[PDB]
Amino acid sequence: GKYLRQKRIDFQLPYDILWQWKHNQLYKKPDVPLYKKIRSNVYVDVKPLSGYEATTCNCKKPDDDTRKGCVDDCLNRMIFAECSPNTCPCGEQCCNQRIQRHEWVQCLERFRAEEKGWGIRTKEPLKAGQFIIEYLGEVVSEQEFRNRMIEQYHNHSDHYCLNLDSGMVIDSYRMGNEARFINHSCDPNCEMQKWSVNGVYRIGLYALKDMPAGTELTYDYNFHSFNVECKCGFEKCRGIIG
Amino acid sequence: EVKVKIPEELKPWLVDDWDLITRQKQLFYLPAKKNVDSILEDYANYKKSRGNTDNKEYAVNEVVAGIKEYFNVMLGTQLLYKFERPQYAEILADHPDAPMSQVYGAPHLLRLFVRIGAMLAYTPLDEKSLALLLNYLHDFLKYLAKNSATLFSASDYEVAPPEYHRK
Ligand SMILES: C[S@@+](CC[C@H](N)C(=O)[O-])C[C@H]1O[C@@H](n2cnc3c(N)ncnc32)[C@H](O)[C@@H]1O
Ligand SMILES: [Zn+2]
Ligand SMILES: [Zn+2]
Ligand SMILES: [Zn+2]
Repeated sequence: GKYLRQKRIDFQLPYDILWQWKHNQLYKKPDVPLYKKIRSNVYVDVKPLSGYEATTCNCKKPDDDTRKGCVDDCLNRMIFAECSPNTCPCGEQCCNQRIQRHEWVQCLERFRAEEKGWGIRTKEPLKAGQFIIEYLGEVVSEQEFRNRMIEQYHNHSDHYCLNLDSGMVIDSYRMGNEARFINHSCDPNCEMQKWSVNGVYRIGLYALKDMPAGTELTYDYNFHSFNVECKCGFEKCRGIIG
Repeated sequence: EVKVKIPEELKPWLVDDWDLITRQKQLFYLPAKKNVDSILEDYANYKKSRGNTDNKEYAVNEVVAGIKEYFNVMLGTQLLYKFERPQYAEILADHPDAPMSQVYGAPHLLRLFVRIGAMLAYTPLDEKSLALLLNYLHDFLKYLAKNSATLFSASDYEVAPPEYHRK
């Protein structure tokens, strides 16, 4: 043919370039960290069930269709659950469905940190309490993460993992999202909150304060139960992460 | 029976491009500050001033025409990531009578040379200049690799706006 109706094939780089990058056998290693990007958590052998579900929050849908509902006055927000879209009385004006609606802040820029390797910044200002991005990875058990840590993962110096309370770990060594590049600060500007979305536990990043564009996203590693093995710059710096 | 060899000096930029599009959710500044048309004209001008005076220029212009045609026929269907499809639809809507060689720039031109070998060896749009393009592409790629620094950069990429993810 010449003269042929092409069929949409999504672009993906060829096998050789991928194999050369993964094995550091090209003209120069690109400043690109090897991790697989996922859209949602991958339950390896455990599902992080929250233990409970949502309800109908009695929140009164505002007369003005643009005012947000369930804004810090909601029952589900008091139990860290996201409103079900077909039971929330606020309907389509519900603010308490940010995670399941995939309402990220799409102003995130990766960069090379000064003494931390990788880091993330925001190219737009962010009001306080705003939802940033979900921390994605492989939901593994305690034993499976110990397996991966002792016999598979070598770069323990920068652990790409977050912990869940029930002994489960969100391992972002192999698979995850950009949130694996968010480093630590003793005086953080963000916070990791655990929410019950459709009865499953999810972890989201939220703004602890107002911040202008260009600031680096940081959260406290001590306030989240994992560092079983620092140069942040704060005045009351804890010396080492712990 | 045709496979295009991408220079070793260009594969790291393809890795960077994949990382910027699929994993950092960035977009190339469309329309390009220097489009495929101007890049092809720069290559033509760089090929004119050499040893063989005037006895190679016809084939050079014909190869430029073939490259532009294959880019314009393969861009929207084979040279696009899944994340760039809303941008492609917006470009098609705003500029209907504008071939892709006027909109896109160096990275998509490079992406052409990783899948053109399928169409050259099985569905060639022109069998009268097929053998000439096969002769010249492994030198056009060398030109691109020599100018990689000025052609390919992360400065032409921007973080996608939040309304783009809603598409
Ligand atoms: C999940 S990684 C975050 C991204 C990481 N900085 C990178 O380059 O990929 C956490 C690691 O970052 C490093 N890190 C975090 N805060 C740091 C700081 N204030 N100074 C130096 N390194 C830091 C620590 O080594 C920690 O193990
Ligand atoms: Zn509510
Ligand atoms: Zn609600
Ligand atoms: Zn510190």
